[PDB]
Amino acid sequence: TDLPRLPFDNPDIMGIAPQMLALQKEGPIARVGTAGEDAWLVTRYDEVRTLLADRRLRLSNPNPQPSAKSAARAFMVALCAGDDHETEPARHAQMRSLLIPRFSTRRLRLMKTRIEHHVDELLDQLAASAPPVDLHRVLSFRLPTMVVCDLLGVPLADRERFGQWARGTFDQSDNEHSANTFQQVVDYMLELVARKRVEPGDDILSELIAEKDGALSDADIAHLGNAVLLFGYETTIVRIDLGTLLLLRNPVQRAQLAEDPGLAPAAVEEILRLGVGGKGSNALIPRYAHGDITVGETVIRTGDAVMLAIGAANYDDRAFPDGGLFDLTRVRPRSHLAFGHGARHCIGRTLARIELTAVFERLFRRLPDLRLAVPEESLRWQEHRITGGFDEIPVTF
Ligand code: HEM
Ligand SMILES: CC1(C)C[C@H]2C=C(C(=O)O)[C@@H]3COC(=O)[C@]4(CO4)[C@]23C1
Repeated sequence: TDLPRLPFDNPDIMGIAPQMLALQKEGPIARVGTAGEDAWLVTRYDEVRTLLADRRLRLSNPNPQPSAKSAARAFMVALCAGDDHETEPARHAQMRSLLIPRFSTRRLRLMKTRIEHHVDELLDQLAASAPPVDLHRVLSFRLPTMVVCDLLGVPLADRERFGQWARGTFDQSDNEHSANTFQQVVDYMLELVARKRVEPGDDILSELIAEKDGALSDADIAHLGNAVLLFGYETTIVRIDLGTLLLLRNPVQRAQLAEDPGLAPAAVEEILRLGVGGKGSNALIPRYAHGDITVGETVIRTGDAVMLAIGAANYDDRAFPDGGLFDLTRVRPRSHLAFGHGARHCIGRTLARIELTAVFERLFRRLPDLRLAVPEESLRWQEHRITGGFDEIPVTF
């Protein structure tokens, strides 16, 4: 008997930690230690998907004496309207009601066109530079920040101002830096709201200002803009990096995609399913039980913490034959869990898919000899950030 402790070591730079796969082989649910409270860890696809759809399991903490959290985690939960268990139902319902129509088919069609042209231009710059080049800085970082500038209706140079604010806000290692960064996000968004009130455009805050005949306060609208800014680019950057690394590891699939860019949607779904970095602490969706829930032969009690391992579930052989293999020829693959499921299903997931498809339609056709210029083992996943990620991806081509 040895209680497992999150996070688990991963000897590889990607994939699932061996001890989490070991727990998965034993059963769907295990009690584990963490850096804070003990929690139930759920690692199999069926059970993770069932529990993400169970409304007894919520982001908000119902406990009378809640455990302490990093400033990074507190900001994240607040931005998700989960900081008060008594008001989370109405506040989270309103959050989703106000954000979902900001990603209409009209907006996504226009943005798809601009995204495709932007990747062409980014790759043209990449192709003309002398290697070695940091693919993360010149491609992975630039497309999603471009997209967020578009959603917010601000000049593209603004991304040089806000480009590290998701990383700083979600720095679990430095509470002072987290709060100082979040204050900069807040000041920026409040400036942005005040400008949009006299100079609206075709963008998200303008639409929120017009909403319900202007019934929302500037703080309400800035709060929603902060969620788009801090959730809307950093995780996409990370997926472009992991997708590139994954395709570099599988030359046969890479060659298939270069030959037929019609495989890019299939490649994108495989990248999302398998794209897990380092110790993979960001591939856990945290919850608290607001009522008792049975999972197999285990009772989750009201108040317990639960870690739903979407990364481990996406590797589950029970749901994906040869779950550890990158295969863009899978016939009717199950829907992966990388955008979550149920009440808090990723609001940006169709836009994120459009970005990832535009990149991987083009990347290896435009740069056929692209490859890492450093060993994989030199690539360092940033464990202290909620959103993880690599800081650089040196390439040659
Ligand atoms: C590939 C990139 C992305 C990934 C892997 C991702 C992943 C996720 C996941 C797993 C959740 C569920 C959180 C939970 O269940 O507690 C979530 C929620 C969310 N995502 Fe995404 N996301 C991505 C891109 C985006 C983009 C581009 C946007 C907007 C522009 C966005 C906006 C949101 C918001 C607002 C939520 C909160 C939903 C809620 O709590 O109701 N995300 N995302
Ligand atoms: C709102 C989020 C940014 C989306 C989710 C994806 C993430 C990621 O890919 O890094 C974040 C990691 O931390 C979490 O709690 C998550 C898993 O829910 C995320 C919160």
